[PDB]
Amino acid sequence: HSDLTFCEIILMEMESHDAAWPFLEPVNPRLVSGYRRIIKNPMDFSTMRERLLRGGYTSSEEFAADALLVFDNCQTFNEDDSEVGKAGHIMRRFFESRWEEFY
Ligand SMILES: Cc1ncccc1N[C@H]1CCCS(=O)(=O)C1
Repeated sequence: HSDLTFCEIILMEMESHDAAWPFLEPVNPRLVSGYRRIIKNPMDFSTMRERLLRGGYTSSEEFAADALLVFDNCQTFNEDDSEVGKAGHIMRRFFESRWEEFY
């Protein structure tokens, strides 16, 4: 429980982060050409929010996996110096930092 309440703390802080705008909603393949083909397991903050609310996270490491999946998909699809890419690095570094503020 104390495990998964810090996940809420992290997810809340990630949802309201300045650089969270690319990862708030699922990627729209109708708008992002090639995303369907390149990324096989899309993930975003709202999907993590849906699952966490509904309790679908057995442990905190299942929560961290979905978080790292957001940024792996980001680095896979976006160049590091792209706008989404630059935001993904800010978000990936923020997550890992806050995550070790706990573990
Ligand atoms: C997270 C991400 N990964 C790859 C490409 C783009 C994005 N950003 C989103 C910006 C809002 C709408 S969107 O659906 O175009 C996609």
